[PDB]
Amino acid sequence: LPTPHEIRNHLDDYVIGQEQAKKVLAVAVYNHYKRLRNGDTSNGVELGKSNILLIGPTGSGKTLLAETLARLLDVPFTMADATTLTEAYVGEDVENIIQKLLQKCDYDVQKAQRGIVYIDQIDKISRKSSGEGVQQALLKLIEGTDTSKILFICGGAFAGLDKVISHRVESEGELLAQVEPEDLIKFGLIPEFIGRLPVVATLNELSEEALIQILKEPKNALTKQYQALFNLEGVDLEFRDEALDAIAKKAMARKTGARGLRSIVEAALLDTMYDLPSMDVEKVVIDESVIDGQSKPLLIY
Amino acid sequence: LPTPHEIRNHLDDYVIGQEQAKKVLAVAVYNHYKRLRNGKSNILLIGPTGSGKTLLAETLARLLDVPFTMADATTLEDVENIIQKLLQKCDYDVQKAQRGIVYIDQIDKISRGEGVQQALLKLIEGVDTSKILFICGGAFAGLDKVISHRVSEGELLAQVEPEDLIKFGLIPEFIGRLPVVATLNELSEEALIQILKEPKNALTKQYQALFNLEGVDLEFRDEALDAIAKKAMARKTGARGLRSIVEAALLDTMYDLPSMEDVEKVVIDESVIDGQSKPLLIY
Amino acid sequence: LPTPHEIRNHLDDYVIGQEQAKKVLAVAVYNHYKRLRNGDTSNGVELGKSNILLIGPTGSGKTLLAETLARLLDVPFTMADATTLTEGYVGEDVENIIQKLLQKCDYDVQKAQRGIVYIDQIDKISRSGEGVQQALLKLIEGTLQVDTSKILFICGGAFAGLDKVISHRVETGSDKASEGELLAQVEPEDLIKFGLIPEFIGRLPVVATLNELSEEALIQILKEPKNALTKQYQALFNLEGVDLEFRDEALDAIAKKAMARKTGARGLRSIVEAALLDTMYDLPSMEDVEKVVIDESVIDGQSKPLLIY
Amino acid sequence: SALPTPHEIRNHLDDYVIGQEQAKKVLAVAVYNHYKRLRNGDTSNGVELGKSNILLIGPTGSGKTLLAETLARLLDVPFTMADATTLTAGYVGEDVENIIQKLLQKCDYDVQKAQRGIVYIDQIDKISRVSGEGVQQALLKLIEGTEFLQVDTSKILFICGGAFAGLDKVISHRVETGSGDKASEGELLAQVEPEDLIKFGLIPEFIGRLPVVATLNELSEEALIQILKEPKNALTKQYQALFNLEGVDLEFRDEALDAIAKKAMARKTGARGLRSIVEAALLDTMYDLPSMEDVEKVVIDESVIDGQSKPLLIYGK
Amino acid sequence: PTPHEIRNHLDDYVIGQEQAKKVLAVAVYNHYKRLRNGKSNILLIGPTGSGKTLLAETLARLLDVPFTMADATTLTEAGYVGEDVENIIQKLLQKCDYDVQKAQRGIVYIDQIDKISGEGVQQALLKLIEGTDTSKILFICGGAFAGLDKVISHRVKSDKASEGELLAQVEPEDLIKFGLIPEFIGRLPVVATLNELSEEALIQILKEPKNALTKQYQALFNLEGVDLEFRDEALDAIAKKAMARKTGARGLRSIVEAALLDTMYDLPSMEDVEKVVIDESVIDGQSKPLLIY
Amino acid sequence: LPTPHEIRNHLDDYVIGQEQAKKVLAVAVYNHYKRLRNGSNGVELGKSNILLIGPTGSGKTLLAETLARLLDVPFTMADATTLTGYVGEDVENIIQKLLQKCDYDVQKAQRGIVYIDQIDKISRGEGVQQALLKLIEGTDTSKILFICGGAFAGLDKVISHRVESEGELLAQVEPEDLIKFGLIPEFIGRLPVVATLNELSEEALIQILKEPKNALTKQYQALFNLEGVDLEFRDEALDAIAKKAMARKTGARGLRSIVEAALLDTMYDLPSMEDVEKVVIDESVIDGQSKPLLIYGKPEAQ
Repeated sequence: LPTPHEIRNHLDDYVIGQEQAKKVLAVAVYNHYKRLRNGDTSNGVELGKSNILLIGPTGSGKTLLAETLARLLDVPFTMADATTLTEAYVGEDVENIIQKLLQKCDYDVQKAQRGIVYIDQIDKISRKSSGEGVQQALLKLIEGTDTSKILFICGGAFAGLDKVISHRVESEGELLAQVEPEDLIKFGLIPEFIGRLPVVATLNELSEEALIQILKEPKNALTKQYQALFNLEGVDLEFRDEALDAIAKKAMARKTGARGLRSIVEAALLDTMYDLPSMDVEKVVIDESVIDGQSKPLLIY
Repeated sequence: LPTPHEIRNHLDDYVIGQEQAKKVLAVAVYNHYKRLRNGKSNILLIGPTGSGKTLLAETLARLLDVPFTMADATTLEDVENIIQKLLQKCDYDVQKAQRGIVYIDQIDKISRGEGVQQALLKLIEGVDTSKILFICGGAFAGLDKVISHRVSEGELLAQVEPEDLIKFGLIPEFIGRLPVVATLNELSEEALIQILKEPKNALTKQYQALFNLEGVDLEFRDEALDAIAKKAMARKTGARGLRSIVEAALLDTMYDLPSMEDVEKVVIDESVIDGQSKPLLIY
Repeated sequence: LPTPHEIRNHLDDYVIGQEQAKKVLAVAVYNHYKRLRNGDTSNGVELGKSNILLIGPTGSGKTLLAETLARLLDVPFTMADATTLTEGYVGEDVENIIQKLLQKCDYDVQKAQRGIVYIDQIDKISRSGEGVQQALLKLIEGTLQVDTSKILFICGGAFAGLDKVISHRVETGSDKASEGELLAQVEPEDLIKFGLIPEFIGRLPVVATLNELSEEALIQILKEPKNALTKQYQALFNLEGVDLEFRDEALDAIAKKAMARKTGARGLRSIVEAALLDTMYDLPSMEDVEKVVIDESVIDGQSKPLLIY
Repeated sequence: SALPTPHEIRNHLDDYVIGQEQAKKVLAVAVYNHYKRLRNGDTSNGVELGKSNILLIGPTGSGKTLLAETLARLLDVPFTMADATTLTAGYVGEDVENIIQKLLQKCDYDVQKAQRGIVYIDQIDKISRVSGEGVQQALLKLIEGTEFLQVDTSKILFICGGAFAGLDKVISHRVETGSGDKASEGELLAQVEPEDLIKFGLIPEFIGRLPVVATLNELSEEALIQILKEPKNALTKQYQALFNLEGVDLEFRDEALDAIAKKAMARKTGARGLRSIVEAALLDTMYDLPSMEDVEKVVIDESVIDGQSKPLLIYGK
Repeated sequence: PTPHEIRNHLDDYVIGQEQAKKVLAVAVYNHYKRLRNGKSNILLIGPTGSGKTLLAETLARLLDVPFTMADATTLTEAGYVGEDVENIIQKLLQKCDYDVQKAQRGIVYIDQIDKISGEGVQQALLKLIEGTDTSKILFICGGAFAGLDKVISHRVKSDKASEGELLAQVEPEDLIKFGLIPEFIGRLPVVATLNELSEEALIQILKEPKNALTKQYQALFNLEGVDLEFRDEALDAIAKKAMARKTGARGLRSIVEAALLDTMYDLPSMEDVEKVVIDESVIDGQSKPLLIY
Repeated sequence: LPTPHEIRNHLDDYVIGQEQAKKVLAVAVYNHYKRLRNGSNGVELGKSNILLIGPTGSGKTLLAETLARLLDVPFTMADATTLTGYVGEDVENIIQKLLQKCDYDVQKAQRGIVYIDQIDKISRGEGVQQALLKLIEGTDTSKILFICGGAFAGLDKVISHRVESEGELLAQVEPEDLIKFGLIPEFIGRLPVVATLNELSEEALIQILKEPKNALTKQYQALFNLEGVDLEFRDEALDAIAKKAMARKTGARGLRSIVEAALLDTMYDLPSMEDVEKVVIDESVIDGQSKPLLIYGKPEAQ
């Protein structure tokens, strides 16, 4: 098994920032499978399963984190939506997420027990005051009937949670750290459900400096990918710092997070990529070319 | 023998606050044994987890030198096992056994357990399980809301009525056997402390087993457990906020533990409440 | 066997009011056991078993009535809650009722067949709850090896909603006399619209309605029954060598307050105990001759009981 | 032994049920053919015999339920009732098996007897068309066939009774659309075709399994009267036997019986509301009867419909 | 044969449906005309017993071309549907004498395609319409489409629109909303509609199918040791009455059961050799079936 | 390889309008195969599957088939509706149907293009998105290009609810807009390239009837040609067909049904008469009133 140190390190390669949330997941995950290999019992005491609750803005990395730690653990992974299952056959449907897990699991019961399950938009199922019924149906899953062995991760934006925390205690990232199970209670989640989610991870909103960092530093960074594309044409693609900043700015205005990044970049390079193979030594993308879209990239011969 | 005045006085030494609940327990208990000495009233404890429910029960049993036994509704013929468990601590003396006290925890959990209510009810009535006093504790997390709807949370509990319990999930015949109802508003620091270490699945025990897989011995100093309870009462989350407090104090330690060779680890309070110092590491 | 007349007379001693319902029960009961003694068959035709359905507000005497008529017939009695039957199929729960009957019956099959079974809160299972009606329905008919046929079944229920559906039907293509007068017009189909299945209602031919207890009734309940609250507390204060007296105005005040809460005779004890709590607490530490509870002490709770030395 | 001819089966139905001659003729044939098929086997000869489950259509309290119970009795065959509204969640298919185990219980756990058994589903019109429709399809798997007995629900006979309040109108509209004679429910229920059930809410594949359709005529005043005295377990006979244990002779003037019927028609409960009407009229009498010395008691219509007068008491001994 | 000639020959086998016969004539002619010179597939939409199957079988005879029938329901709900596909081809090859040439000229009729909209079958069945060579053969898909008439109405003139006319306004989009996949409909460019039932089809339904009503009742009467016979005129009278009610093949059983009800009732109480059902017994219901001792 | 310039030029010949969508496809396609040929340098290039968003009969399917032809690459179609239990066998079936037209060659198969129609239909079905998602990545289905077309009738409204003509609005489309529509995040992330199609103009419909290689007019003219007859469509007639096609809003789809109806009678009794040529006017099409004009070849008669 990989030490929490190792797991976090490999998470740093797929996700930028969120160091705290990653440290948490690393430990929660490590202890989880460490329990399975040794058995829930022993020694004279029954260890407790520790399902995870991911709390962060949309486009923060919640889903990616889940998919990633499943990959670096060569463990079968499956996604599900709390809203898609919110209304339906009812709870009978919830068992189907197991057959979807079994499918990617090759029908092997042992690997399936190792599997990880990510439930998205769990904050949506809580009543604003049918959705609550789902929490209880999905609650039966969390315990087991065996769904016990498998790890459950539940992500959500929790837009309102931010306010109730400020209210109870009377700085966005700071407030999230102060979150308590009772705060989720006032949000709409039932006590018996939250008790099944002991491990609570908070994800900070991406900074303008973060987006910039995401554009160039990751191994699969957008800039690196396009530079490699322009590289096949024998052309050298260069992004000015001011340009990267301009992209981030525009990405925050749309509040899509790191998601709207690629769409912004591809649009700024669309024209260039089109008539490139029919003509250069290198091409330079300035902020005037990105945010304004008025000027075409600089062409060097 | 002990007057209600005297009984409450002795209760004040074991639990703090809850003057009303204690006044009620004193009278209920006094009347119960007073009717036995001269030859059908029980108690229902409603309060948050860690409010002293269990302690109060255990206490009034001690100050009455009467055999005491606990039982959990979650584990409810195990019914007859509660009497033989009472008989064991009773030395198998039928007389002392009938004077015995029985505390049932988490009865609010069995209110949809409904088949348990009837089975547990036959006991309350009537070894003749008629003379023994029954005290049933429960959190009743939902009861606070139904009382409000019947038309803050502390004053509301005072207005609780058997009908409210009916809407909660308790059957009429069961509630009729629990005429006396006492409510609690505050948690007991000592209770929380007790919860952290004494239960079979106590937090401390769980983490000790976790650290055990690493071949490391985890030790909680008493001062530490008390610092955890204190903080838990400041947030008024009850026994719920306990785990979140403990995990946070052990988070760092759990992270870089599998990468070092330690004999044992000691969590002092300065590590918990202050969070300023890391646990002590012994090689 | 005691004539229906005699049965009703002995019910008058344990229950206050409800003269109509008691007349019904008396007849139903009398006919039931009269059938068992002569056999369901004969002569050339099969008599029909007549289980009862009690419909009345909470704390009106439904349970007491059942318990009582069991006593004055020296017949084994057992209680059960329809709610407990819902918590799956509970075929074992359903049959559990019989072994609990057998226990109080001394394991005697004959006495068990004579037994009476009261199911409380049946209105609660009206349309997992339905499944219970059907499972409980198998009981009513019959199958320890004991046959549940011979045994009488009484099913009580508040039926809060029933009052409205009867009005919706009996209305005229308002106002209705009263809740009690409306209950009298109750019909098997009205129970149908409430949530009870036809096959179940057909097994409950005898329908008895209970009117809300009067303030004068509540007062009567506080002092006249053998186990009256006032008598119980007077005996309690008696152990301390003190004489407890309730002024008539006080008993009235208790009733008044009990009707405001609409708990019926149920909320009586909680009211009385609250008024005497303080007094019971510091009583064993003082020397009094007697104590007097006035209406100012009960309804207002502002003044403490009068202490005589 | 030998099976009872349709003739014989109808004759014995006459003893327990008043009127409904046509319906009874139908059920008789449907039932006779059913068990004749089981004895001979579904296979052969050179052709596959078709199972013929029955669909009872009649107003509430018209004898649908009784008719089912009866033909079961006179065929010494295990019988079980079920309610369609109970099945209509997802554990309906499980409760389906519960109908079989409830049959098995009364069957003495014998697989052969169970296969002969009869199953009556009440209020099928209630589940008409999404959650209700699903049940039709879940109950439809039953009709065909598949602590477990592993028996095939095929062999057993299925009867499905329902009021079909709206069905009366849709049939009229089908006939009204073309050729827009007296409306008469009777000359309409007889005209009903499977497609009419379709427009009502029943799925095609379901109706196809209910090939035999027996309709029940609304009870006349005369029928009710006839029901109160002529059947073997008639109300009057039952009460007369009750009053007989007291050594008293109970008599119902014909005038009383009609007054009961009238009142029963006003409530439109059918034969159901009959017992309730009668017991209310004899309640007082039954109460103070055991405490007095009478020769006989006479119930007049003034005692029933008006309830103002108590029964006439004759003294003798 | 010219489309003129083809229609003329179709008139001799089926009555009415002049329009659908005109379309079929053109679709068929164009299909084989393109083959001779080296996807004009047909979709039949009509109530059950309108002649859909008869039409397909007929134009196959008048073109001396191998014909084969298939049921979409047999294929559905299985993974061996793709294999049963080749089974349709080998079934076509058998009646074709295993001559590849004649096989490619063959016609294939798929019945109850509206039933599968089953959607995994549309795809499986689609790969056939295209080609592997199942390209040259003509495909005709029949269906009742009971729900289709309603979606066309909703798709949206005074005095409303007759059902026989509403179907003439059918469009591929309407089929889409019905349940058929776009790629499947695109392979069935030719759509023919029928407004009238076929007396001859219904008659055919009463006696020829393996589970035919007449066969069923004959077996029932067989258990009594009685021989039940249906005179041709009787079967005809049943069909007629069935068309007046426009219930289709559905209203057949109800008609037959009524004509045999009395007889079935008092049959087990008498000793007969056989029983004959005439049209006077069916349509008029005035005379009881006829009893040979 | 063909430059995006060249690819777009050849698309112009088969598809009318959609200049923007075709510019996008050209780039996406070009970069895709350019990646396969080269596999570097020190960074991993990202596969760029395409998501076609446009009304029915706008050219989505045609575009896909076309760029497959002008790249001599195996092509296969599939419908997201047929994919809706798990249908793991259906999902992989798309591969064997691709292998069939691919001649069982693994290399050509990796080059293949796959078009999934009606993806908007399976929007939150979700299970299919995830099963189809495993495809997009690879298990190798990685090398092959995926194009997913959909009408997204509701998408137009949600975009307006956020951004607050139809074609101008589609240009403002964002991955989050698809999210609110019903598509799962992990699926949209696999569809980086988004192309929007404009509604076709009447001039376009007219252009589609006569100019494409498989144009309807050409197909029927070849049909009438086997009878030795010359079929001619008057400009006014082609215009009348387009008009009627726009009234039904079926797009280029309802074109054939319109044309076939106008030539039905004629095709029926044609093989039974001796004509030189046939002229279809706008009166015969939009009105359905007058039969086509029949011109008789010189006898022949004697």
